Amino acid sequence: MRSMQGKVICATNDKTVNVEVVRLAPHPKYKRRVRKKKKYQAHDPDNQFKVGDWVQLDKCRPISKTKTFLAVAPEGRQSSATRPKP
Amino acid sequence: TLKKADSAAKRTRQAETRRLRNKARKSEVKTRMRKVFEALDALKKKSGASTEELVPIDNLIAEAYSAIDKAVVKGTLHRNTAARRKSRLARNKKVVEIHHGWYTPSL
Amino acid sequence: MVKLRLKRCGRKQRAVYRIVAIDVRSRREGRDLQKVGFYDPIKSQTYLNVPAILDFLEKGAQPTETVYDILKRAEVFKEF
Amino acid sequence: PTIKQLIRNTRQPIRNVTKSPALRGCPQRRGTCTRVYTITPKKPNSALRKVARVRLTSGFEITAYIPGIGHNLQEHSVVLVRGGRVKDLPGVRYHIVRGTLDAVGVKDRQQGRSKYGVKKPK
RNA sequence: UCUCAUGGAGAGUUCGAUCCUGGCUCAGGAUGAACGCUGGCGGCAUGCUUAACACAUGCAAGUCGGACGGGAAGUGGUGUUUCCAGUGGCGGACGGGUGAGUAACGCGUAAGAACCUGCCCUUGGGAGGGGAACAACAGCUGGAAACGGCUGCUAAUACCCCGUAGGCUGAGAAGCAAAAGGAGGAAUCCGCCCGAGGAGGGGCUCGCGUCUGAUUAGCUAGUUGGUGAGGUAAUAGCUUACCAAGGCGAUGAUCAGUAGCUGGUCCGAGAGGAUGAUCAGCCACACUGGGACUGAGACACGGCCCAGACUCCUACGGGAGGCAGCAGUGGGGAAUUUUCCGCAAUGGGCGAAAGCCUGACGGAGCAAUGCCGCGUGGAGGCAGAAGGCCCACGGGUCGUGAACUUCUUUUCCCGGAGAAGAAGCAAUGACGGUAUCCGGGGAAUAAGCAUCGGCUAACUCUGUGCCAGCAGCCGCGGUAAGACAGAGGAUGCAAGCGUUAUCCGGAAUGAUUGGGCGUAAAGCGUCUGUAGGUGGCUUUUUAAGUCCGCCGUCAAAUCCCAGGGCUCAACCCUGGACAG
Ligand SMILES: [Mg+2]
Ligand SMILES: [Mg+2]
Ligand SMILES: [Mg+2]
Ligand SMILES: [Mg+2]
Ligand SMILES: [Mg+2]
Ligand SMILES: [Mg+2]
Ligand SMILES: [Mg+2]
Ligand SMILES: [Mg+2]
Ligand SMILES: [Mg+2]
Ligand SMILES: [Mg+2]
Ligand SMILES: [Mg+2]
Ligand SMILES: [Mg+2]
Ligand SMILES: [Mg+2]
Ligand SMILES: [Mg+2]
Ligand SMILES: [Mg+2]
Ligand SMILES: [Mg+2]
Ligand SMILES: [Mg+2]
Ligand SMILES: [Mg+2]
Ligand SMILES: [Mg+2]
Ligand SMILES: [Mg+2]
Ligand SMILES: [Mg+2]
Ligand SMILES: [Mg+2]
Ligand SMILES: [Mg+2]
Ligand SMILES: [Mg+2]
Ligand SMILES: [Mg+2]
Ligand SMILES: [Mg+2]
Ligand SMILES: [Mg+2]
Ligand SMILES: [Mg+2]
Ligand SMILES: [Mg+2]
Ligand SMILES: [Mg+2]
Ligand SMILES: [Mg+2]
Ligand SMILES: [Mg+2]
Ligand SMILES: [Mg+2]
Ligand SMILES: [Mg+2]
Ligand SMILES: [Mg+2]
Ligand SMILES: [Mg+2]
Ligand SMILES: [Mg+2]
Ligand SMILES: [Mg+2]
Ligand SMILES: [Mg+2]
Ligand SMILES: [Mg+2]
Ligand SMILES: [Mg+2]
Ligand SMILES: [Mg+2]
Ligand SMILES: [Mg+2]
Ligand SMILES: [Mg+2]
Ligand SMILES: [Mg+2]
Ligand SMILES: [Mg+2]
Ligand SMILES: [Mg+2]
Ligand SMILES: [Mg+2]
Ligand SMILES: [Mg+2]
Ligand SMILES: [Mg+2]
Ligand SMILES: [Mg+2]
Ligand SMILES: [Mg+2]
Ligand SMILES: [Mg+2]
Ligand SMILES: [Mg+2]
Ligand SMILES: [Mg+2]
Ligand SMILES: [Mg+2]
Ligand SMILES: [Mg+2]
Ligand SMILES: [Mg+2]
Ligand SMILES: [Mg+2]
Ligand SMILES: [Mg+2]
Ligand SMILES: [Mg+2]
Ligand SMILES: [Mg+2]
Ligand SMILES: [Mg+2]
Ligand SMILES: [Mg+2]
Ligand SMILES: [Mg+2]
Ligand SMILES: [Mg+2]
Ligand SMILES: [Mg+2]
Ligand SMILES: [Mg+2]
Ligand SMILES: [Mg+2]
Ligand SMILES: [Mg+2]
Ligand SMILES: [Mg+2]
Ligand SMILES: [Mg+2]
Ligand SMILES: [Mg+2]
Ligand SMILES: [Mg+2]
Ligand SMILES: [Mg+2]
Ligand SMILES: [Mg+2]
Ligand SMILES: [Mg+2]
Ligand SMILES: [Mg+2]
Ligand SMILES: [Mg+2]
Ligand SMILES: [Mg+2]
Repeated sequence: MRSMQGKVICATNDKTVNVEVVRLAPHPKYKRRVRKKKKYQAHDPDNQFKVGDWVQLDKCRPISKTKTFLAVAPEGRQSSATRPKP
Repeated sequence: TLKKADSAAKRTRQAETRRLRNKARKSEVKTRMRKVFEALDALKKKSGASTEELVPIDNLIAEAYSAIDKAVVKGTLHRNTAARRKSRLARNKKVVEIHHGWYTPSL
Repeated sequence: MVKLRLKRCGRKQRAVYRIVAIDVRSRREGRDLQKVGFYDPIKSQTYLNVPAILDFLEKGAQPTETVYDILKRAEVFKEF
Repeated sequence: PTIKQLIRNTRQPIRNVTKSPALRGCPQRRGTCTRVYTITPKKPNSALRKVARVRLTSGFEITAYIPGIGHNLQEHSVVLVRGGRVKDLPGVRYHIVRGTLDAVGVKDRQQGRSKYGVKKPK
């Protein structure tokens, strides 16, 4: 399906990262949307990603008792690069 | 005399006899593998030239492979378990020879 | 294996079968892969949807005697 | 009131509390009378009411009302009790089914007989 | 005045009256219901919710002589044919029961990638040459039995060896691995070994959804990750050593408490609440705990081993066992059935087939447990008589009601015939001589139960006197009781009618739709401020929400719509779809 985009809370460990993914859900009864946040152990060979990074999160085989997810380069995001002003 | 429990009894006895066959076929493997590991330790530690010492080692290796597969097709083992036993032996045989000096792939 | 057989529906004394493609180890009325034929003795009602039948006979589904001979009457064994 | 506050689970129901805890989810229970005696009703209803104490199978002891006119019940009798409240007598939450087990039917009652456990007269 | 709507009811009770806030109570549905009274029939369903408490008896998994050596029944004999323990072959992992444990990827849904796979299809190649045993049997022997022990003996599709192999190990060099015959007079069939596919059945991983408790606040050290070696059918702290210090947590971790989950069911105008019997899927368990073995598949209900608890047999030395399989017994309990018939149908197992076995299933029996249908008569019947009850004694009312006269016979009774369900060779039916059909009698064989003060439809009189009693709530009852008990009369339902228990409703009474906080319950004593929520205007971008189209799926059964079949209905069957 669609992969999950998030930001990194912890880089400290080797070949891994700890991502936080925020999603909104329409709470079952009261029809307002809510932010629920979940954390993941993402496998990141090469340790390219630092803390604060905004990374896309992908699915693969189990690497550990926790990490199922491949850390993957940010998928599509709006350029924080300045644009013309006509 | 007339005996009726086919299912239970007959299957129980069969289970014994087959069990002993299986035990044999496995013991074989743990054994010949073990001799291989003794030969590999003895070679890893000392200095002989492999070209020479690999002959007894490969007689033992060929034996253990024979035991392995005989026990696959006799069917005490699952083939995919076999593959790992063999790959283990191959790996050790490859480990000692890098210590000594003949072969090292790098790219 | 996959079997094409009858599952018994309807009521006490009045019995009506569906012809179904289902794994041989599920119960007689248990869950199935596909519903195919319809059968019934008393109304003498019988008919089958043949594309499914053939697609299962092709993948190796084995019928049961009654069914076997139903497919016979409807000439599905000739096309095969 | 505030949405954000309801989403913290601010609406919780009051559960349904039974009027006859001693029955434990049953239509009737059987018990043995420990005592059979009279009590006076809360004023201004003056009379003498026929109540027994019954020790039940579910282990409880309760005080059950006995209906109709007159009765044969005495201690170590095995009766059958059912639910329902006598608004007069404080604490009395249970009746005693007449015509079953050790309670006989009311004698000579001609009307609404099923409520008292009496045969039809021929 | 097109389109949508097929839906939302109130009443009593605080006061001398009123208006309000607020509780209690009632009218309605539904049961796996129980109890009381009463009970004619048929149709389809249902039937230990409690003790996952104990179990006497009998039956619930076998089959293959066309793998094989034997011996035992006959026959005249190896021409015929049967049975039978034993080795081997597949099956006993399905089917059947239960809901104890489980707050978990267990379940529902939607994804993934590192796997396995007997039987069934599809396909590529093969099946040389030897040998060794072990039951059975024989002899000796130990045991009450259960079951054993020695020495001999033998066949095989059972074991072992060698040769060859589009496979496996490996960078390679190389190394390593298979077979089984039985039928038939032959053709040929069923098998056997190695690969490579298919479908189905399993194993794992992850998003989402998946009870109450803060008077439970910190929990975790193979714990969270990294490498090296091992292990698994496969990925993985699955294991182990070393290195690092992480992981989870006030959005509720951990701990305690309850609970199998889901299609669904019941209720609701809807939004949603409560629940998870029968029926169908998945999980878990098999006397209480733990192991593995065999095997494609089990950590195996009617298998093994051990420990424990309990029952039985014993000639005292030892053995045997596991109904939460179908019936059945005790026990607990308000409460839940026959130690039934049959493999004829469907489904399974084995077999070349003939066939054998199936307490799955198909049926019967018992029970108003529930839902649906029908009956207990139809038409006429002076307006005269007996009797009950009321009456200002005039009369009223039970009452066209009965009696009475005719018609009809579903049901009842006595005789006859008598199915489909059976499938393409005939044969083969447990149900059953049942369902249905034809004749003969004859109103003939069949109405109870609640209520009658308000809510709530239906009223008077005799008997009682704060007594006996009633009651869902208000409250009735101290001499004329429309509220007690009886009578007559009426009203409601009807083979059922009531009472109790349970759940939703009404309840806008936990409120999103849908309430409140000056005085009725309710604004922290007041600020500052962290997380969190919401946040002015204009242009652009993006497209997460949002919207529209198309596809996949959300099993079948159920609910909804449209037809069809049992004489109708309930019930069954076909087709299709909104929601979400
Ligand atoms: Mg062999
Ligand atoms: Mg026919
Ligand atoms: Mg209520
Ligand atoms: Mg007041
Ligand atoms: Mg008043
Ligand atoms: Mg109110
Ligand atoms: Mg009611
Ligand atoms: Mg009776
Ligand atoms: Mg039970
Ligand atoms: Mg027994
Ligand atoms: Mg039998
Ligand atoms: Mg024969
Ligand atoms: Mg035979
Ligand atoms: Mg054979
Ligand atoms: Mg012969
Ligand atoms: Mg035999
Ligand atoms: Mg089983
Ligand atoms: Mg089962
Ligand atoms: Mg059943
Ligand atoms: Mg899941
Ligand atoms: Mg699972
Ligand atoms: Mg979850
Ligand atoms: Mg096998
Ligand atoms: Mg050969
Ligand atoms: Mg060889
Ligand atoms: Mg022959
Ligand atoms: Mg021959
Ligand atoms: Mg639930
Ligand atoms: Mg360690
Ligand atoms: Mg439980
Ligand atoms: Mg409502
Ligand atoms: Mg049950
Ligand atoms: Mg079931
Ligand atoms: Mg038990
Ligand atoms: Mg094995
Ligand atoms: Mg298990
Ligand atoms: Mg078993
Ligand atoms: Mg058993
Ligand atoms: Mg039983
Ligand atoms: Mg009993
Ligand atoms: Mg009892
Ligand atoms: Mg029988
Ligand atoms: Mg059969
Ligand atoms: Mg059959
Ligand atoms: Mg077969
Ligand atoms: Mg049955
Ligand atoms: Mg009867
Ligand atoms: Mg009935
Ligand atoms: Mg009946
Ligand atoms: Mg009854
Ligand atoms: Mg009952
Ligand atoms: Mg008449
Ligand atoms: Mg007639
Ligand atoms: Mg025929
Ligand atoms: Mg007739
Ligand atoms: Mg009225
Ligand atoms: Mg009354
Ligand atoms: Mg009530
Ligand atoms: Mg007076
Ligand atoms: Mg007087
Ligand atoms: Mg009076
Ligand atoms: Mg008078
Ligand atoms: Mg009265
Ligand atoms: Mg009367
Ligand atoms: Mg409500
Ligand atoms: Mg509101
Ligand atoms: Mg209010
Ligand atoms: Mg005040
Ligand atoms: Mg106040
Ligand atoms: Mg203030
Ligand atoms: Mg304060
Ligand atoms: Mg502030
Ligand atoms: Mg802020
Ligand atoms: Mg903002
Ligand atoms: Mg704005
Ligand atoms: Mg469906
Ligand atoms: Mg219709
Ligand atoms: Mg019709
Ligand atoms: Mg349908
Ligand atoms: Mg949809």
